[PDB]
Amino acid sequence: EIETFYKMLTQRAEIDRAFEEAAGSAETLSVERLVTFLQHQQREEEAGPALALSLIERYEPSETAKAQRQMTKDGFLMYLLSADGNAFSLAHRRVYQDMDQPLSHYLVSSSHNTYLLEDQLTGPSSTEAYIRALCKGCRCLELDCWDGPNQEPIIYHGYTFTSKILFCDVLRAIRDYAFKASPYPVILSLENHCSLEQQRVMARHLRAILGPILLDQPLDGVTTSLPSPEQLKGKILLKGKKLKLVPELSDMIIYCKSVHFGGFSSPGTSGQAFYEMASFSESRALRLLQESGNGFVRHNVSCLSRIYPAGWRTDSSNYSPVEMWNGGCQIVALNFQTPGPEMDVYLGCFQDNGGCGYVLKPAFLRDPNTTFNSRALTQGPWWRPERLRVRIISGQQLPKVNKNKNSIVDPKVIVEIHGVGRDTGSRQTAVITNNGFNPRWDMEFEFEVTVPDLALVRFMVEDYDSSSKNDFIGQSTIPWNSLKQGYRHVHLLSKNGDQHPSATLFVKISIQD
Ligand SMILES: [Ca+2]
Ligand SMILES: [Ca+2]
Ligand SMILES: [Ca+2]
Repeated sequence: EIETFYKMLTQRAEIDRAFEEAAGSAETLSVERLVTFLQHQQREEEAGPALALSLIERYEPSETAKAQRQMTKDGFLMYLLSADGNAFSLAHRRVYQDMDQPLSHYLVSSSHNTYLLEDQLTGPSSTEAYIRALCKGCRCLELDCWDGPNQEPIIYHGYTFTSKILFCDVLRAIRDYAFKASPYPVILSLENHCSLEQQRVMARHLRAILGPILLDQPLDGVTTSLPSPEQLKGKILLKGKKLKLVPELSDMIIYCKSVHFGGFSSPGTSGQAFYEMASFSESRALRLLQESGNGFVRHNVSCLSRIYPAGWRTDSSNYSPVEMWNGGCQIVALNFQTPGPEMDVYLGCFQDNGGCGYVLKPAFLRDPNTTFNSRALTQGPWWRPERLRVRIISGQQLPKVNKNKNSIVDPKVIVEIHGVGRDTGSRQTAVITNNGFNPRWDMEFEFEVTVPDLALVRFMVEDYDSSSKNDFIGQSTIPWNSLKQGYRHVHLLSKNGDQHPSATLFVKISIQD
């Protein structure tokens, strides 16, 4: 019993099968067989005895097998549950991209009205809000500055009842957390409503608090393009109106001059200067993407564009970033405080490249001459259809949706494709009843993705409810090129982006041309 139970409760057939196929008759996996697994099934490209041997040295529990360069089923499972068995590429979980191109070539993690913790009309404001966003890797923050008592400028949502905080307090928080998550540059969007005196106080604080982190002069040689994330490493740069406005502030604006959208052009004309940044509401951006997709795209090659949520989103709800990234828009600001598929996709995108907050755009979106238009797809380097097969095998220890300690989840899995319009899809598995510990679906979906370079694959788990709305149990979003193949475990995150230590999905992912 105690053994026959212990094992059964802790037993995974799909794992057994997988080890069997890989190992066959043998009770162990020899390095040669592991390597075959790594290549045949996991499609590792660095697949070779070196990889295999590191896997064993890293994950093999048995001293005998370890020393004798073999992998036991136990070590097989350990590997599969590790960062190396993660569906989200371990290699991409460290900065690995070209960090030397101009800012306009990267998608940049950006926050909207960063100071807010809740809604846009009466909820609270707090430095905490800035701390959290920064800890989530956010690079672009927003400060809405108004005159406050005692000549101390405050921050809050103009014309609302949102609670207030101090501009100075905000600056210290930023100073303290700016680089905790990434070494790359932080951009502070100043929406100045301050009188002239308080503006001067602002400038004083900036200088005093930020000190040398503050970038108050052009980089030497930075002349025809924005500098690179590398060039601005460890800096904080200001975005705002540049000469109503005191010079103290105005002169601190270097590469991010707030500007009204002129139009897209081509030459050293209207389509703003590289050091000029235009903003667009969700609505306006969509329209422009709808009508001048390629113009916008091309514009974004050398220019930074900021998008922000529509005014009706007083609940701090978010729009989908993907639709904007597809246009090359880099500073796509979202309400970082609001849980949802939108932020899920957002942080999934930015977990890439070591979560540094700057993700290099695909080449075709860095080509000032592309004829790309996600909206009107034609032949080009971006067209590269892939057949993605995803098998949702089983789930392990799905978190209790917090809904009575005597109820058991009735989980189902939704798999979605996010990317250019034609590629978007969603599929769902059946519901397993009263099983969150080890539900088994063994269901497979297949998707055709034409522009993988702009896609993300999202796994969502829900607690099915007949009588009501299904509770969100966990989720994981993986950018196409970070999606690992073979047998892998998807590590589920909560609504707030937190890691769920033991909540996983075991899947098999195949990508083919
Ligand atoms: Ca704002
Ligand atoms: Ca139930
Ligand atoms: Ca239910």
